[PDB]
Amino acid sequence: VRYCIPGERLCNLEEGSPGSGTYTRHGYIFSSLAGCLMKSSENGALPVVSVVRETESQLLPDVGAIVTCKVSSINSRFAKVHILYVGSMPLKNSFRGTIRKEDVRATEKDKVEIYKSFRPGDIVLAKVISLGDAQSNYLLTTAENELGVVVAHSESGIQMVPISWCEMQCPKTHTKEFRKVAR
Amino acid sequence: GDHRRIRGPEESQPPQLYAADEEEAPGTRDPTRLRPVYARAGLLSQAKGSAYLEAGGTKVLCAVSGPRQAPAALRGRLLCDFRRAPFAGRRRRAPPGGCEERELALALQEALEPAVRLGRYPRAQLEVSALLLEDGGSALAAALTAAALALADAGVEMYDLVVGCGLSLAPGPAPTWLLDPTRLEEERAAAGLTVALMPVLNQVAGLLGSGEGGLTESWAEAVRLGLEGCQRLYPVLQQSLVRAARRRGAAA
Amino acid sequence: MKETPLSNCERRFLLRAIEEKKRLDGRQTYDYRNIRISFGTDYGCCIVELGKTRVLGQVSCELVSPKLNRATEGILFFNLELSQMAAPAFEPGRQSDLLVKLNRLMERCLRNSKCIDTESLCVVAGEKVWQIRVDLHLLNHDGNIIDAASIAAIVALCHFRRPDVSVQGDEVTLYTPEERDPVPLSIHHMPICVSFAFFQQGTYLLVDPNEREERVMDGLLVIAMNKHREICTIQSSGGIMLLKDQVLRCSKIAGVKVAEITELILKALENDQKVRKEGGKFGFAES
Amino acid sequence: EPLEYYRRFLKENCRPDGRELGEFRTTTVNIGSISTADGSALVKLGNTTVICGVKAEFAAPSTDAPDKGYVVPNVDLPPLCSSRFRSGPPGEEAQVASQFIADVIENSQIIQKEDLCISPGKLVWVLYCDLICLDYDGNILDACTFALLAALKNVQLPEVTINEETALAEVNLKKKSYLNIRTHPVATSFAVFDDTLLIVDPTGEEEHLATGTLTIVMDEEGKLCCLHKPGGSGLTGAKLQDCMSRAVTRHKEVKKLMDEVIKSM
Amino acid sequence: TLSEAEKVYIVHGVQEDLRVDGRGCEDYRCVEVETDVVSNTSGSARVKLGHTDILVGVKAEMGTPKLEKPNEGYLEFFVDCSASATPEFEGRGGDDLGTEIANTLYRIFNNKSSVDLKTLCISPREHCWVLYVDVLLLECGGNLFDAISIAVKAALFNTRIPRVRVLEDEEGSKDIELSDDPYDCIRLSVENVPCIVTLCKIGYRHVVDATLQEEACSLASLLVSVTSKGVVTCMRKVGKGSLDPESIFEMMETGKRVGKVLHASLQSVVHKEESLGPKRQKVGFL
Amino acid sequence: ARAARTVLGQVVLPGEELLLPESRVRVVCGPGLRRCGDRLLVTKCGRLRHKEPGSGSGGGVYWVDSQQKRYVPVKGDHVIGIVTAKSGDIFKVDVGGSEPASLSYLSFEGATKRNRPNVQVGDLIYGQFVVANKDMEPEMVCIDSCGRANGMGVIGQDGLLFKVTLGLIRKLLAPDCEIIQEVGKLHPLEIVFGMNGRIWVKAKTIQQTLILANILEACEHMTSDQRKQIFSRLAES
Amino acid sequence: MAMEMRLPVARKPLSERLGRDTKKHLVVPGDTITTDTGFMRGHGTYMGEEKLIASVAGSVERVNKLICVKALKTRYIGEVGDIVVGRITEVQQKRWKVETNSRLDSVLLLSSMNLPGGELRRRSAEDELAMRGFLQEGDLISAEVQAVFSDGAVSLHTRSLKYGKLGQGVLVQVSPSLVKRQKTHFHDLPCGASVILGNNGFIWIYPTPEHKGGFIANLEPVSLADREVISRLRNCIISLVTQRMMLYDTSILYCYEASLPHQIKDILKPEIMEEIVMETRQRLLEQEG
Amino acid sequence: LELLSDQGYRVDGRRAGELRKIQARMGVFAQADGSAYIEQGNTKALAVVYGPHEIRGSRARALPDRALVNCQYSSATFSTGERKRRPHGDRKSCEMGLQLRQTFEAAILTQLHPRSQIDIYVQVLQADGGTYAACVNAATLAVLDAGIPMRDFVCACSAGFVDGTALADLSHVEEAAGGPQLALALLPASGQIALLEMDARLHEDHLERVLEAAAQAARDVHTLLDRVVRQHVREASILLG
Repeated sequence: VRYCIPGERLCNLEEGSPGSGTYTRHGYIFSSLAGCLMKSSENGALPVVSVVRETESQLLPDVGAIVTCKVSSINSRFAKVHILYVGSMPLKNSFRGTIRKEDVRATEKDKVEIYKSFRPGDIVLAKVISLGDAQSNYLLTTAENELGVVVAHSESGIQMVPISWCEMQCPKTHTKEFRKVAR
Repeated sequence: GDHRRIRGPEESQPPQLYAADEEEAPGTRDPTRLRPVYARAGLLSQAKGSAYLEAGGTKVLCAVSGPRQAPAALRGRLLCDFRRAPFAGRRRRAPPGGCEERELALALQEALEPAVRLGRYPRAQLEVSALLLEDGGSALAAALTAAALALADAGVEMYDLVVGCGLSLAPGPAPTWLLDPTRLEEERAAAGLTVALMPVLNQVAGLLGSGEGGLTESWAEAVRLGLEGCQRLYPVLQQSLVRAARRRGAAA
Repeated sequence: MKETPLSNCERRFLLRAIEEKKRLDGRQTYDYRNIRISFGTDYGCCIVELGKTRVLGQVSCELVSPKLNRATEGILFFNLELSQMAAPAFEPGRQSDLLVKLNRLMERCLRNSKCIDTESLCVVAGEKVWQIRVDLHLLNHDGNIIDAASIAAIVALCHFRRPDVSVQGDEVTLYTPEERDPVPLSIHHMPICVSFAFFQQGTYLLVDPNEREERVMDGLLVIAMNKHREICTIQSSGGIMLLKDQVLRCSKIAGVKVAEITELILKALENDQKVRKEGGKFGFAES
Repeated sequence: EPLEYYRRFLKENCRPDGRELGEFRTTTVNIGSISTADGSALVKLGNTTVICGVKAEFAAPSTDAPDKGYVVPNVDLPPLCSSRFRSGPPGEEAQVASQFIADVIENSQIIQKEDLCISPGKLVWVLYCDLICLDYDGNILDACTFALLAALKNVQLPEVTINEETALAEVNLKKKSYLNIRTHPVATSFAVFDDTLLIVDPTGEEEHLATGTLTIVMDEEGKLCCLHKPGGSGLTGAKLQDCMSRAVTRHKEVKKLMDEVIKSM
Repeated sequence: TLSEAEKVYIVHGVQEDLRVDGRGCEDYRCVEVETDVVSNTSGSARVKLGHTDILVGVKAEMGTPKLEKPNEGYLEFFVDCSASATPEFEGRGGDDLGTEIANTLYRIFNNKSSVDLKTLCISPREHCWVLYVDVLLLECGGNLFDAISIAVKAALFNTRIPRVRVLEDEEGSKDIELSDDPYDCIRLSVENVPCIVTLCKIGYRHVVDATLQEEACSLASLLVSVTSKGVVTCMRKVGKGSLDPESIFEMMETGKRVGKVLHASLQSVVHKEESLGPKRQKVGFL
Repeated sequence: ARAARTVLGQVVLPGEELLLPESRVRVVCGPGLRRCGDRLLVTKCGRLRHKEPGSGSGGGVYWVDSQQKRYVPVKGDHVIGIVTAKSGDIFKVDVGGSEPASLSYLSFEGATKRNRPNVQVGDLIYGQFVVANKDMEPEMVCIDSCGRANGMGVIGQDGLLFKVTLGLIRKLLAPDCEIIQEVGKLHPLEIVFGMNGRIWVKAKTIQQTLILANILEACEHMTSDQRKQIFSRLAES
Repeated sequence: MAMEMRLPVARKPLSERLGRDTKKHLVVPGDTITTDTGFMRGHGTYMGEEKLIASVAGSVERVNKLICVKALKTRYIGEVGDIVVGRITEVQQKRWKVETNSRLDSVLLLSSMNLPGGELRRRSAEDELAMRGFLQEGDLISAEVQAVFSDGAVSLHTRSLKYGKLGQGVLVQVSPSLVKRQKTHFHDLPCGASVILGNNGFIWIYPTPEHKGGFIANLEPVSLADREVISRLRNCIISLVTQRMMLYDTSILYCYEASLPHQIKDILKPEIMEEIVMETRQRLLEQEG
Repeated sequence: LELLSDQGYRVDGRRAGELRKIQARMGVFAQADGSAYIEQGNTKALAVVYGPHEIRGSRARALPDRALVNCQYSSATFSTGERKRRPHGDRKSCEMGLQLRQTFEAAILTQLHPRSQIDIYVQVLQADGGTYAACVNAATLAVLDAGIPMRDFVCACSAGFVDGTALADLSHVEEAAGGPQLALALLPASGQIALLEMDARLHEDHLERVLEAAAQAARDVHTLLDRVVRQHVREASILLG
């Protein structure tokens, strides 16, 4: 174990290659961060050196993921969300995703309707597909019956229970709201 | 009258100007000397990165509010706000300023843009915020070093660190270049200078100067002397960063 | 926020009703709306409301070191504020053009016309002089301001009274309104603006336009006048091409209009003084 | 799911940090850390931090009260405190806190303005007390007041004289004089959740997700200088007497601290 | 701005000692100097350096001296970076460059040996002269600082402060006595007023009068302030790039030589013009 | 907190809770009411009012006849609008609320890609909402669900559009109004009432239109004197 | 080295050195063109009270029945076949936004730019993302107009591979009313270089290659004997324009041939400028007639 | 000191009905799309017109019907003998901006350059009276040099009233005297006024006089300007070929 510094060299190119958090100058590699270095080794025997600030080391929500999020804004077209838990490990770097209109139910019917599936201020979980290019807009999908809304607060302040596929109700009083209930 | 601050008096002059005495002069010392330095990174909590540096009566903070959305056009930016606390210096100045704060801000930006690599931080602006709690000599150099520490702490990428150093000129008959001076050696001075470099690749990043006088050779000797001083200072900052990283490893 | 847009229907209807010489509420072109002048309890407050446009005016004094160029005469500080209650668009620091033009116009009109006596309000020539500021505030915005702002500033500056002062050499003694009776100001003549609005490049002209008429007008001619037929200011805005006879006629109109407004103002002040001389802290005049 | 996550601790009579709903965090000070200033005081409550520098200058008084030496506070919440602030002029919180500090200075009467007049009608001191936040983890008013008081005890001023021949005044920066302060106002904060749950010294999040806030300044001789109650879910005197008691306790504690410090110099 | 291949062209040109204007790396261009443009001022000047046109006014007013230095007066600088230069300046966008230039101009004159201010004092602590310099930008075609400096110096040389006797009297009554001899107005020396010199580094070679197209191609620029003797008052560095420690020395030597040449030429020119007289007709903006 | 039946014609003020009698019978909370548990919180000052369906099972309905000016996008309300702009397929129209509503180029009666409608910026419209909610921008339409514009679409031109209070409309559209009936005898006309306080009127000449608009914007509290006065004026036009 | 200062000399107006007494019809706003039965108006005029009133400063031109004006300084109005040189300013998701000396922001649709070689199938998202990595913001394109929209903008394209993106070269910005409307703006001169003369005021000057569409950057050096020529041409063009004369093959070639004695730098000093321009003008005039 | 000697002369040495020799030029700054310079006595205005170009930071203000005129004013510090600061941002320079804007939006004939900025800029180097009209005229010359269509020379000037007579093209002296000064700007061809500012007390029957006098002064200014412009156009065309 050794902590490095944004100026110190680490190794010749003949003794390693830059993986991340580094750069190269004439016949040498040079760190670029205050953190811990590590030289991994492939079966090829040529090491890959890298430097990491393990405070928030790295996370990556891949395609076949299951990520929770919070519904902030909505429209007849799409509903935007914020990423909180990628699996079960939270990430203070809250990424921002989107859910399309048709990409809401496995049946893919156009009859779907956002205001009857989602509402602003409720938590869902979905599957990412596209990372995005400019703003890294994750596009999430809920084309599955064990997906979508899990917790949802009532008209004003009550938490409801998922009775059926597109129904939810508050336990104190009685009122049938409409969502894309999960499971 | 400012309507965003408390109603004070129109004007207010200090008492010193009403004093009657010949203030004490420092005298003699080892020209190639450096003051004792206390540099620590990781002071502040609510900031992604922060650093604190004390050298004599000099006391400086710097914080780094990290990337905040706002090729050669999709290239990062860093905007720096230098700011001396109204309770530093013999005289008081309203918080705003508008004369030297901005000059020193330009200096910091011109000395940081090189070290920092902004290709890896596109479409983003790093808000660097320096604060001078007490002025006791070389200030802009302390600010460069503190901003460098804060950046390296927040984990922004770089090419090398930034080390500053301030010099002055003795107005004696045999004028010698005074290294890392005090506010007294600096107000009783003829010329002043400030170097800042990246010691690994040995490249200046931003310098500055001024003079009641001088000449080519003198300025050159000053430059090289400040370079040697910055070299002799680098290890302190190195150890500080290592220490902060160890404390982080300990916290988790 | 923003002002709701204007439909082409309303625009065309207005232009046609102008062609046919028909206003909306039911008045002619050479007529103002019922202007009311109401007073407050403190000498120097006046609420003047023409139709729906209400404007408030306060007048305050101070003693301060004068400016070297004029060590004999005092100072005067205008200011008009467009309160967000006047209309939505009047966010702070956004509608700056309107503020600038109104304030410059009012300053010009009152100050440079020498309406009050900046000399009478001297106390120590070189050290301490008075300082009269006047703050106008726009409460409801339905149409014509300049007229309202001016009537308010004038009713105030004619319904204001200073704390009396005694002097001997350099010894200056101020006193309170309860120890002596405050002294009024010194006016020479009361000017109040008059606003004409041009429609269809100059063909038609209206007086005291409402808000819609201001939205479908191309040009605005302000004319300041007195009861003695003395042009104090005139201004053309809106990027419009008028002529000579137009300004001549507009001036012959402003004459009568200002005469009448002045009669009213004087009646209002008379009634307020009468009331306070009988028990009562108000004063009211109606067009 | 922050609020829910927080009620869980609240109902266990605790907090997610280890505080028993009625106690504060590590309180510390540092006096005289700074030479360029007449008075200096650093305060920090765990992560929260504040620093006051008080400078002294001359100025001409008003005409309504010639024998009044001005005391001008100004609070600065620079962007390095928290990201909720941006480079530019002062926002709203800084200005409110400034007015709070000033209201305190004026009502507690810790200092007699008359004790700052040298030559009435001609000169009088002006104490520019500039406070600066450096970590806004929460409860910045308590820290500001406490640092102000600390530095305003540290401050020792010179002595001046008047010469009729020169018609001017001279200073003696060698001899000096401390500054007498009568009252020792301490501030105690509270955060009121939905109806009846009052937590003391609320940090950042606890203030973000709260229904109301409260602050109470409690002079030593069983009196109050300010009850800052900006909005909230409501309170009855029964949920207020308890806060006043706790404020008295905090007064005792911090006064002992400050005495120990000024005596350890 | 401009592309990358143009930058390649320009940098290889410099490395080859040629430039689009077919000039070397130590060659300014014809700078049209003029003086006594405006009349209401106590001094004035104008410069046209290639495609940068600067005007400079100088007003000698009477004001209170500075408490820390009552034995002499002071220079103040304002800089109107009129949007007429490039539309990207407005009531708020030019303050940045104006402030930068003004701070520089101050830093050039915290020297105590440039303008003998002691000669600008009438009655210590009571009255003094004050030189309000007002720079006014009208184009931006590069080498801006050098032209601004040349204008400051030409305006100073062309400055005519009147003689005034401020006589004290009892009971606080003050009187100023003029000299009705506009031909008998005093003149401040400029044998030390320095010229700025901007060495921009391109490739591995340094260049003077860095035209815009070449500024965009550069990474650093060392500003020097030289006097006709050879000393170096100020030494600033500007650029979003780095700079080696050795090249600094070459830059400084070149600045020294160029300053010598510049001051010689300016002195000769302005002596010539002062000789001619009103016969010159003062062709300006016509 | 008492006797919903005893204050069915009284002035209720916000904060007031009122409770209703009973196993029970379904009821409905009006616009100015709100539900707190099994009680009704009041949210707006108003002369409370009640109604029951002709049947006996429906229970009842409650509300407050609150007067005001600002409008809120509600569902199933006929509303005038002012096209503010067009973005590609959909053009945004103003209503007088928080934000501008949206139409679709193929919602008007009989329109497709090869047959677009004539809607120009500044044009005024008489539509109704199909999604009016606090969480989503409101979309409106100028066609009944069956597929025919039963009076919807662009208004037209050559009229006066003014604005009045909402309670004034809620009253005028009543089948037992006297003013709007008496006007059908003096001079003809044709007018659109929009539930957003916005009214459109047309007649043959213009004097008549103006007299009519003044009446309407004043008819909330007109005196018999002014009543017959303006009636005589219309008779003399 | 060499520095020189000099006072400003007063102009010599009226251009009497020529002595032409033109046979044109100059006008200025407010001037009344001939008012007759049904005369059509063109760019540079308007109508008022049955009276044809000028709108711009220049000479009037009466085509068979159409009355137009030909101002002396304008910004490039869009034609339909005119070539053009353009500096890019923005990269929108669909296209590129380019800067000509025009009253708006010219447009190059992603559909227009030719592809590497002739690999033409169709445009997909991969091309939409290469939309940047190939045509960087700030680069230069030598195109020809495709069409002009009703809003004033100009959509331009690239007919063949002779067009597209440009090498390193050098550039000048002049007024667009100083290039004769003619054919073959693309010249390759015997001097050792080549030149492109936009119907706008953007002239490009590049060394001529030996092989004979910008899809590769040949960022190689340039022989001194081919950079000195380019610099001389640049200064000669600036000279020509400073004296307000037209600009095309023969003009630049003859100013070149004139500026060989006078070295590569001393031919912007107004005296040398003027004498070179006079020589060129006189010899053109006398040889052509 | 005096304004109207009993003989009819002024201080400067000119009668009431005449004015001072304007000396102008067109083409000062080449890095722009239009420039001018004028000295209407001691005054020295300087105009610039960056042509109809693109809007950046669109900020939803690009009018789709017509063009967007943005005119900025500036009075240098050393203009007056009394040095001043904050030449921009003041409450007077902005009024001048408004005035110029509503003038040139009237004249500049924007219906042909929709969604485009016409950026006008004015700097006053020296002021000795008549500070608005000089700027109007310099900006006019600029517009013309930029080939921007415009209905007519928008010619401006000032008049005043002294000793029962009307003066034309006031200077600073009688401008400081406080007498009525009426500045205006009209289009000669049609006889229409584009702007009419005025500031001081005077009777009404004494209005037509100063009004027609200012108008006639503006006509003379028109003559001088148009002679300049015609010289310029002639020289340019001759140089072309």
